[PDB]
Amino acid sequence: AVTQSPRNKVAVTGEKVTLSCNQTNNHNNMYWYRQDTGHGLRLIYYSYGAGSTEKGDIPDGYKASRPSQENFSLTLESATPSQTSVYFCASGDASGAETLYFGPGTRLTVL
Amino acid sequence: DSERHFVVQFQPFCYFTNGTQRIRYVTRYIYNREEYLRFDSDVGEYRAVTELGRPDAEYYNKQYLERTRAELDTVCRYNYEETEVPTSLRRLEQPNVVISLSRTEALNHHNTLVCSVTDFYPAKIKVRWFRNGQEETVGVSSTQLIRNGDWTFQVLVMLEMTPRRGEVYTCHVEHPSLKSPITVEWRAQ
Amino acid sequence: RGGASQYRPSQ
Amino acid sequence: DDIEADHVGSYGIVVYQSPGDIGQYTFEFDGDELFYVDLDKKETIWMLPEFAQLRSFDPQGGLQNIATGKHNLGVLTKRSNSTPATNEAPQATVFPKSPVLLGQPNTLICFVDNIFPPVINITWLRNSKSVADGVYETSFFVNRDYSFHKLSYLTFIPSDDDIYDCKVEHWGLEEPVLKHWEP
Amino acid sequence: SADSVTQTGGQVALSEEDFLTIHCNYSASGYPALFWYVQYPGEGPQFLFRASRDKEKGSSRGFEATYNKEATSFHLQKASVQESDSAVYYCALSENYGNEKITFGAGTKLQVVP
Repeated sequence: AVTQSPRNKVAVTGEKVTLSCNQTNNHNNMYWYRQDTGHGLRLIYYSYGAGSTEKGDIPDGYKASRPSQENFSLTLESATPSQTSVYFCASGDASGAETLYFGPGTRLTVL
Repeated sequence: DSERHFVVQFQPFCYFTNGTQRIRYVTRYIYNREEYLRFDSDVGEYRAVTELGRPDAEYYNKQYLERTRAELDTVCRYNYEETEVPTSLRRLEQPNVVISLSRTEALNHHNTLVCSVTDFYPAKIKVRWFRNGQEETVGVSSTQLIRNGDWTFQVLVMLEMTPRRGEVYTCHVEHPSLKSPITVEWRAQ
Repeated sequence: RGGASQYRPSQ
Repeated sequence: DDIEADHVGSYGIVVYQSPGDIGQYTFEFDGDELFYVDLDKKETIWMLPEFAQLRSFDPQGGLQNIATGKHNLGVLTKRSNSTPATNEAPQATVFPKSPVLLGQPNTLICFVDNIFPPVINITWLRNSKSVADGVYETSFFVNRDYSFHKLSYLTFIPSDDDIYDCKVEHWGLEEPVLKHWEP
Repeated sequence: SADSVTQTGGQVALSEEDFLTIHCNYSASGYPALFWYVQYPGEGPQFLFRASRDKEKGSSRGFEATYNKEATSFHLQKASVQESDSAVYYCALSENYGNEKITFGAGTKLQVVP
């Protein structure tokens, strides 16, 4: 199972926000997506393994860290209203055309 | 024992014949230099090659069978038609051809003519020797085709001969890169 | 853009 | 035993070694190097620049498969009860790219075969002095016996008073081996 | 342009036991693998099935889609939906690049009326 922390979070513009993700699937790949009406899911950042961080399709305004196999965090240095969304974390076994196992999501609203 | 070194190798192979009319896809898993697991499209599934691969065979066939089989198309055929056709299979580098005499020229004394054929691509080529417009078949030999490493090859073709008054020796080269055969002449002074 | 044969993970 | 065909494409050869987390990712077509992915720069380095204008490869595919190499090298190491790799002694052969002509720019090629494991130092010596310029080398090419070969290039100007040596340093060799060459 | 997936507008309403179809067409530069994911209320998307090459059919729990390279489609099929099928369905793809970057569509909301 993939678990995200926190589940809910209200923040103020300019606040430093960090979302946490943990997976005990022993998956080498981990990803961070945001979900928004009209856009579906969009990849922000992903990792091929501990110490690796790869930019996704929309990295701007974000930063991530993969300090270990199990954990992968996403950090919003200076929160802006545009970052209001539902963030989803997923893990995968890095086998081509791999399936993703998603967490239940983190609802973030920037006021 | 810090000086113990370990390594793995993943070697994929897309074998093409008559265009992509026939393709054989082989995938080799290697530990140090021991192939322990292999997928072969002709076989149709993963097979343990050594005891080391025993633990993987079942898992690989249960997990990656379809995906691996499909790469014959999504990787092999796709790469050939979309990327090789416009580059590798299009590369044509004309050979440079020059002739040299092995020993100092002594009229009526045995000698060897060396035709150096260099910097060509692809590898398929044909070099012929002629004496006064007539092809020489005896006394002809050549070095091994050399792969330079920069997408060009070279070869040396020798002709044992005896220079005589007025003779003209010709090194003849045929290659896909040439609209017409290259001919270089060596004249007995 | 070229495709690549995927090195499959064990275990 | 060798499989035969008109063409052979190896799209994604992975070489991952420990200790030192050493990796190489390459594409080969008919024995030649299409490219290797520089894992630190995350850039695809093409042997023939003209090719990169008609085809490409996202280096990320290299990073992904290399990561799986790191994964598999660990599962397999452990599974083999840490059987280490057995060194081989490499062999060098030196030859010119084109016919040597006095004062004519040329290139000296050092072909090194039977390389295993794929870790080596290939340098040149001119008049017994190491050369630091105009030297370039290919990536490690795969061999049927799973050992490797590599080639190093040295630009030079043929001269009656110049001596050349291709030096090869490898763990399977007690001392660096020098393969001599003279015009 | 970057690879993308295009699927039916926004929301569709069906009655139980109706046949289900959710369209998905893709625009890809390589030869991608195709997928369908389902996102039930209060959960994250979960894998349904995949298809790696043309003519290959993926399926799971009654849902199925066939890889059609000619029409660049991967249309979802389901014989007779039930109320519990109400959720958001996502079409997605990964490229033969070895990238492992999975691109999703906009998603299609399905309301199966009681």
